[PDB]
Amino acid sequence: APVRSLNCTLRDSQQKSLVMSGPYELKALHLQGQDMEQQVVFSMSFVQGEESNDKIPVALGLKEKNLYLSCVLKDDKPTLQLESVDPKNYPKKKMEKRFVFNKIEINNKLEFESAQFPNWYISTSQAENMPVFLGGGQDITDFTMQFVS
Ligand SMILES: C[C@H]1CN(C(=O)Cn2cccn2)CCO1
Repeated sequence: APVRSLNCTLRDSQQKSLVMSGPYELKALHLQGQDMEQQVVFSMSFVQGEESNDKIPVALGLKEKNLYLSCVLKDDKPTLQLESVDPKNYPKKKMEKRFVFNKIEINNKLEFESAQFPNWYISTSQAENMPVFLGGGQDITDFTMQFVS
């Protein structure tokens, strides 16, 4: 039947929140109190793909927006982008591979591996207000999820 989706927020293992800074642009920063309304709410879709006990294929769309995180080669490197889609056709169970992350449960945290680019992860910097990026050292790949109404 329809693809199944949950509303959620993500925080990195230094408890940095993710926000839409600019057009098609994600950064991460320490947020608490009133300013937490600025955080991005995801619609996490459970999509078709290779699955195991602790490795579950998802897509990450922005809640009630036709925008998905997407892994594509840019100037010859796997990168993370926000990509616009046809709002009539999404979300769907058979998401294209560039939209698919393997959500991996390791030591009570989550990592989001690119299905398209093995061993490349959704990452943040230790520094405040820096972009969210694909990284596959010195990066944060460990998140926690908060389930939203
Ligand atoms: C969703 C990400 C997209 N960002 C990029 O920098 C993409 N990019 C990397 C190398 C070249 N382009 C900014 C932060 O939010």
